[PDB]
Amino acid sequence: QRNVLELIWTQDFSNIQPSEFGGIVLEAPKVPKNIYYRAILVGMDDRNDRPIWLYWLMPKVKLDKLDNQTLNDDNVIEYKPTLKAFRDDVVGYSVAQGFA
Amino acid sequence: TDFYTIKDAQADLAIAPLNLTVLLAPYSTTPATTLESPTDGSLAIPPGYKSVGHFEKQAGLTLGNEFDSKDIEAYGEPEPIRTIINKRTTTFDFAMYQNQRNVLELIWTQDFSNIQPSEFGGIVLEAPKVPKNIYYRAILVGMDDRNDRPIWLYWLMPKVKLDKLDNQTLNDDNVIEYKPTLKAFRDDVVGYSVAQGFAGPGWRDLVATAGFGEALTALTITPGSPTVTVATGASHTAQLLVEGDNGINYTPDVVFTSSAPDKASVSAAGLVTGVAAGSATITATKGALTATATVTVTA
Amino acid sequence: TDFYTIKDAQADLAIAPLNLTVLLAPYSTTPATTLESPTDGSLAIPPGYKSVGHFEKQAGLTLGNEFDSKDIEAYGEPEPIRTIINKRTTTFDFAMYQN
Amino acid sequence: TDFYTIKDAQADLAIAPLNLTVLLAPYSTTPATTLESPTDGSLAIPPGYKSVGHFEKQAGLTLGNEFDSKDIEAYGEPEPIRTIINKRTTTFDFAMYQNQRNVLELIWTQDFSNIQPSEFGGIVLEAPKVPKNIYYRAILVGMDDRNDRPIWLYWLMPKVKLDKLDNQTLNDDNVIEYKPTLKAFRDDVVGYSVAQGFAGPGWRDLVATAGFGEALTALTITPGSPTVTVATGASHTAQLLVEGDNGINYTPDVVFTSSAPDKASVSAAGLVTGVAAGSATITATKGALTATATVTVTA
Amino acid sequence: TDFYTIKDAQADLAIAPLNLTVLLAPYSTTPATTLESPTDGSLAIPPGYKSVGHFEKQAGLTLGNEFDSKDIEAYGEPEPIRTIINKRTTTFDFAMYQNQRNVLELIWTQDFSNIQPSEFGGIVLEAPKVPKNIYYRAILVGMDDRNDRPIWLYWLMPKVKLDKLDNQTLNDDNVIEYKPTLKAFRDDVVGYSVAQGFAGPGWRDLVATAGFGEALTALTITPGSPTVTVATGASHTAQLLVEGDNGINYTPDVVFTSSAPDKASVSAAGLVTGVAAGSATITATKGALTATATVTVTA
Repeated sequence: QRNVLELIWTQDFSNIQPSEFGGIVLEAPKVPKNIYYRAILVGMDDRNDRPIWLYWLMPKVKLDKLDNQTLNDDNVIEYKPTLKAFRDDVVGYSVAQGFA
Repeated sequence: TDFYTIKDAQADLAIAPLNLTVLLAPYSTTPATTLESPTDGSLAIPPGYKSVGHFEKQAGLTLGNEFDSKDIEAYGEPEPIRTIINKRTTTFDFAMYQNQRNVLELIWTQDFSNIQPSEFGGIVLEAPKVPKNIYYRAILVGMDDRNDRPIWLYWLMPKVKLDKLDNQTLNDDNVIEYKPTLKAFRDDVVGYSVAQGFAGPGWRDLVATAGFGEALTALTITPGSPTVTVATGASHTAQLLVEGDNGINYTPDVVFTSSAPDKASVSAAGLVTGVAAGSATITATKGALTATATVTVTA
Repeated sequence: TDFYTIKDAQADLAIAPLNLTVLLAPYSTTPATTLESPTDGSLAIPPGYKSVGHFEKQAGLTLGNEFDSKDIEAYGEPEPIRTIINKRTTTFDFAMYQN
Repeated sequence: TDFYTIKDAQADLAIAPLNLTVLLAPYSTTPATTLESPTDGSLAIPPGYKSVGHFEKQAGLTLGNEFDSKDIEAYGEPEPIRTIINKRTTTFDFAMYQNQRNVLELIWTQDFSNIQPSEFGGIVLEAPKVPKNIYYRAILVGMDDRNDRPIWLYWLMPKVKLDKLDNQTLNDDNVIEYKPTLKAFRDDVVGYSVAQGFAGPGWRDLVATAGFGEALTALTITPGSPTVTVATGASHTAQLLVEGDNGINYTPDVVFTSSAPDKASVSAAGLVTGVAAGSATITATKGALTATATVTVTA
Repeated sequence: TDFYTIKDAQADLAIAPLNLTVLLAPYSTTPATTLESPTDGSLAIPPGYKSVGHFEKQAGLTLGNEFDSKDIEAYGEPEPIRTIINKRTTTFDFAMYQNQRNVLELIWTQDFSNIQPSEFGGIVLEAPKVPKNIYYRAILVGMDDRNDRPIWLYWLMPKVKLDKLDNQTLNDDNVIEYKPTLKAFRDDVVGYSVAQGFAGPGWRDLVATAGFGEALTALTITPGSPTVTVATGASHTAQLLVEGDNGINYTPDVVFTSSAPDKASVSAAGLVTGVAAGSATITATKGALTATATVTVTA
């Protein structure tokens, strides 16, 4: 999907218009773009129908590195990014852990 | 909101490159801007691109992305405030099986167009005295065929060069394979080093879910009052186009029907042929959406 | 043409080794190209081949053929694009009685 | 609706291969698309397919199907989000009795067409230095004759190769048996590896019950109203053809009767002969269904 | 309290699937939530579910359940502190006999609805190039007829896929048998993979003993005091419906009797008819329990 591909390519693809039959082409930028995102990593543990939601809030995340992709005729294509957290001045922290 | 709704995961967006192929072209060949045929959205390879044939299955094709990064840290901060990606190197490697001329030229960094076979067909390929820096244009196109609606996902690299070559071992039970690594450079004419693209009826189905453009909600049709002729001639047939609100032609996806086949007989592709004078209704439906057109037929 | 004619079965082509013998020769013996006497077509064993005598009936003589092969698999092909058969190993065993 | 009606079991759809036949052809033979003769629906084997003869009874013929697949597993999902099946490997094994050229060629992976018998008929077959990859075309046709109506059920494998060979045990009270396993591969020209087919008058009876096509409801005479001549010639006789609504020719199944045999005498096969000038009604009746056709006989 | 009372065994709760049938539907069919008809409690199969016919008696139908779980082990604790069970894989296998369309489609993993019989009825089922992931809806329903009061015991699997195929041996004294294994997957819409259900008059007798709901203690006639008319019309007859404290409709089980048949004649099903004006007492008695209701018949 578009947000995954935007993260992978460090490019904004909001202006990408599909062709007459749906095809799209996502060129990589001439210079990689330093784009920051906000990340919510939320996990659910279902115990006795009383779930526990444990989450990590990272207000500022950037693509630090991207793992090599191997194309195998028996596996789907996976994109494996590593995202580094930075301290956000507005919220005052880089990573927070919470429960609900 | 429940966890499944928040996740909103789609399995259809997972694309498996069931059949992949690599096409190389000389640097003089005009680069491929897209692999989608303008007339019908089929797979269209530009002339000059030639496939490298079969390659190893277990090795697969590996795409490597390498980031050079620099940490910017401030005097009043303990952690680095920013990071800068100075460059992003793209490479891809695979193990070709066939011993054809373009494969051998890539392996030996030599142009073997002037190599003339001997009287009995034997050829001799000499490695150049100094290795030659040759650039090619690469197309890595893979097909995932699902429900007879294939998705063609491809990588276009307008400028690739042989970076390294893996050691080859001869075994009396294995064919000889050549395993090159090709590094992608930025082409000035096209302005990019690597591009990724999607095409096919499956991708036409999945664009809205993927989030490119806008979701298909209105099924508009070509001008709905076409005049057709019963007698054979220029105006004995008329072609109809079915478009969505997002500027995507859905004619192959929709189903063409005629309420009055006597007046205008409609084909699957969307061609109405005048058979008897009067008026006919042509309906193209897709899921809940539909489009209608009133065709006039004249003797 | 009916099913019987299509099958064209011929029981006379089924051969039962009612009697059997194994003849062993030293490696210096000239190998037997054929067991057919050129003079009259009768059974002719070359000199140097000596029978091992009786062997067990219930055990019989068992022949076994094994293949070792490697399949060259290419991307996108469910079936191998080439099969390299290195050899076909043949063995046979029996239970000799005589000392 | 009771349990018996819900089950709706039909023992007539259970088919027992009372007789079986294995026909092998060289890879250069044109593959068999179908075993049904276009002229009359009888069993027709294409030229080049030669039967292997008798095979062992107790072992029978064993068919084996294996699926290889990889499951893509996503986080939090107990079941795979996508199963990628690569191929369906099909094999069949049987124990041949006859020491024929084709059987010996199959078991020794060698062409013995150049082998010449000696002055007294003796032959010597040598195993090749390296076993050869020889492909064949296989037909596995079985007959189940019920009430003088046969059902031929067959498997067509356009490309079969010797996979493994079972041990041969020589016993002073048994014949030589060759037990090969044959693996089926995909033939690109015909586009399949295995095809299962049915044919025969019994299958013609059982098609609608089996659920292919549509149930027979009425019989229509395609010639309609033919004209014959009392004088001998091309127009002396006419051949009738009857077809159901489902598109099946029921000429062998129907019974041809003539109301006026003096004018147009009808035969069992459906030939009307111009005995005398006039008009005759041929009434072909199959079960409850029937069809009437008028035949005009002129001098 | 002795050992026999403590055991409290009830052989009547042992149900034997004396007959059994497997019904398969395409994945587009609406899944069966239950097999009990709301109108009268009889066996009701939703449309689209087609039975596969006979299958081998000796093989039977085998149901297999497997658990995958991970144990979290803490220092000093011999037993896991938490067992995480990922899923419960359910499979079922059986050896079907009939050579019908849905059976063949299941075994070959291909839709054969487009297959047209030839001129003489012959069909050829070409195997797909790549096996397809085709899901079905399965109902495994068996009947135990016990003193003309049957118990229907069924398994509902809204999503079943072919998992493996057993070897297929052809013997000149046996019919063709297809032995597939079908694995059940969770269906999101219905929210389950396997559901076991019971129904029938015998199960209605056995519910309270089995321990679902509450034991029946008294019978209550819901219509209470109805009014019918001597004249023919809508009010000529009335239908009575008796329930219990547990909420079970015992109308088929009870016996309808009228103290005054001259006024309101009662039938076995529970229909009172206005024969003559007056009052009649309908006394429905089941075992020891009984319920009396007055019916007023007006002119």
